[PDB]
Amino acid sequence: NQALLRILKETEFKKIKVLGSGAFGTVYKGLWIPEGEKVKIPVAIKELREATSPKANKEILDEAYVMASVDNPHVCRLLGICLTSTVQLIMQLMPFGCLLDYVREHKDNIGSQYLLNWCVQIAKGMNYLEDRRLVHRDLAARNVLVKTPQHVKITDFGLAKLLKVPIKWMALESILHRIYTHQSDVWSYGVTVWELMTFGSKPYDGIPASEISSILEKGERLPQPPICTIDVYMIMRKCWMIDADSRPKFRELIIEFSKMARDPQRYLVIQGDERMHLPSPTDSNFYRALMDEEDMVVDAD
Amino acid sequence: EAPNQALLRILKETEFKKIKVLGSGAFGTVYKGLWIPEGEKVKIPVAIKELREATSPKANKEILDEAYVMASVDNPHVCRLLGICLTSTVQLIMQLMPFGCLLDYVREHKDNIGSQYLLNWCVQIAKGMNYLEDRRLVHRDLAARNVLVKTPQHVKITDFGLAKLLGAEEKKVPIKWMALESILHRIYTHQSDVWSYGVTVWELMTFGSKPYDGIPASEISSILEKGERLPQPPICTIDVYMIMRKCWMIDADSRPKFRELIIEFSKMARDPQRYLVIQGDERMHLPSPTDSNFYRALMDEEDDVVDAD
Ligand SMILES: CN1CCN(c2ccc(Nc3ncc4nc(Nc5ccccc5)n(C5CCCCC5)c4n3)cc2)CC1
Ligand SMILES: CN1CCN(c2ccc(Nc3ncc4nc(Nc5ccccc5)n(C5CCCCC5)c4n3)cc2)CC1
Repeated sequence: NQALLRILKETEFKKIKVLGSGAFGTVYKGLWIPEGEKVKIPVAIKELREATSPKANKEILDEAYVMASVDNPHVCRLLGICLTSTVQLIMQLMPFGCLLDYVREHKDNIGSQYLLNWCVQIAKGMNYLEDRRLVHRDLAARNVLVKTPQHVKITDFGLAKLLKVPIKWMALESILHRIYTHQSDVWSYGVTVWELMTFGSKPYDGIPASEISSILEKGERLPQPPICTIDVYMIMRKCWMIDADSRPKFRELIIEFSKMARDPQRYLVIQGDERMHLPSPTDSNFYRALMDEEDMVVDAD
Repeated sequence: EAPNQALLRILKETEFKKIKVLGSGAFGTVYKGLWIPEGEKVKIPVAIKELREATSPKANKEILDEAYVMASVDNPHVCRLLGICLTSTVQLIMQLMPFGCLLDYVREHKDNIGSQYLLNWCVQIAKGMNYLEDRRLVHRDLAARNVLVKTPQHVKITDFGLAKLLGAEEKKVPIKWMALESILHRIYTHQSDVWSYGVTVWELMTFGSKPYDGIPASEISSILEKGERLPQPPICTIDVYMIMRKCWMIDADSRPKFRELIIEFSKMARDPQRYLVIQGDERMHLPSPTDSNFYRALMDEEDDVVDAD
């Protein structure tokens, strides 16, 4: 459905500051000016890194439409595109920024309930892509966005297809043969979950990328996170099985994490966890009106 | 109820900072403000209205019960009160709308506004008021100034319950928007809200013309008593003007009910050209599906519009 993607002229928006960057490109906080209107509306703009092996414009657009069609509460939807000399992608700007940064910032101060819920939400997002026969190919903590602390969405879907390689998040078959599948995504999902539990620790730190395929073949895997019970780590371990069909399906993951969300304290052992706050209804209603109006969580009991 | 307790957020002064004044009103002064959630680095833009001291005042608990009622409203076309800070000055916190009030917008865009927009705005405002009437609530101050634009396609009534909470001295009062019974005896009812709706529709059709310009506020009851009314706008057909005329009938029960208005204005929207005459109207048309989709994603994720047959 083309109605979903809006092509924009350069004049109708401006980049005002840099938010970050990736292997893919640079991201800017931008302002959209509706023509004939006096408002400026904040957006996030990614200007694509320039185009080694440039693809036909029609191909870019077809990929954009698919990108534009994503309709789930936990997957970011591509809103607009401006293509000139350069390709620029427009999406909603999220004040909280990315999940990897958010966990680092609140490093030991995050409650077990938030963490398990995030795992559920990402899995729900991934499940949606699988239903649609779509492979993200680059799931990572940096590519999850915080709409509100209680709501997160996967971003950057389609980009990897659109254009270094993230070896440390990759499935062994993908590293070896460039094979990408939902199951490979499952592998990345496990790594992403490992990032959350360790509060944004870098995976395989101190081990170079070239060594990584070799460590994996040996049977080495990321270590059990300090807050994680065996019940959680095992799911991660399963995600990293060599035989891909052996790895869990995204649907199963939603259930396991949801069950855990019901009794977070049993699953995650975090210092001061009792002290930590999981969001009140009054607080939740305030958050929704201000930031998160859209349709969309598991609580202890 | 518990549900009520949840809807209104008690705010500390530490929680928010006022940054800029968006305007001033009889009720108070309005600022674009930033909310900082505890333990967070983000600042969230919000609208804070800081209340002018009430005509003879009420206890905070009294203030609070009324605030719970305001936080209570849950309709697409009525602004809901998100939060309150009562520590010193009374401050009301609500969602910030970039487009601003509808009255300024029509004034700004008078050359560029289509029939489809105008009729739809009437449907939406009537819908919101009908919702308040169902809740057994009287706004008491309807005016174009008190309607906010979420997006050009979507509008919301604001400032509900302020009049009652604030009061007014007998000795700033929206006389020209008021029903005669309200002016003379200070009777306020849904039927009086209906009269205001008539004036608000007038404000829109004339594109922000002041009502009764050149007539003193003091003279207003008399001119009305004589059967004087606001003139028919050039754009408006007789069928529209008559509806406005019904709204200003002296007998309250004779006046239209909001549900009736919703239906009638809704019918009109289906054939917009028939009911209003605007030069270049075919150029001025509702946003296409692509623009509509974009707009909603950026600004309007909540919750229709009636389009031509
Ligand atoms: C020192 N900090 C740095 C982080 N920061 C911040 C960063 C991002 C946001 N919000 C936001 N919103 C939407 C985004 N969409 C993409 N990504 C993206 C991908 C494809 C198309 C459009 C955007 N991003 C990226 C996510 C990775 C890190 C850079 C911003 C986005 N980021 C709010 C605050 C505030 C200052
Ligand atoms: C020279 N002008 C200055 C004004 N301006 C502007 C002002 C407000 C907004 N948006 C916005 N949003 C929420 C509002 N909530 C109340 N009012 C309000 C009342 C009670 C509780 C909370 C808000 N307002 C009033 C609407 C009438 C004029 C003063 C701002 C609001 N207005 C957008 C643009 C554009 C440039």
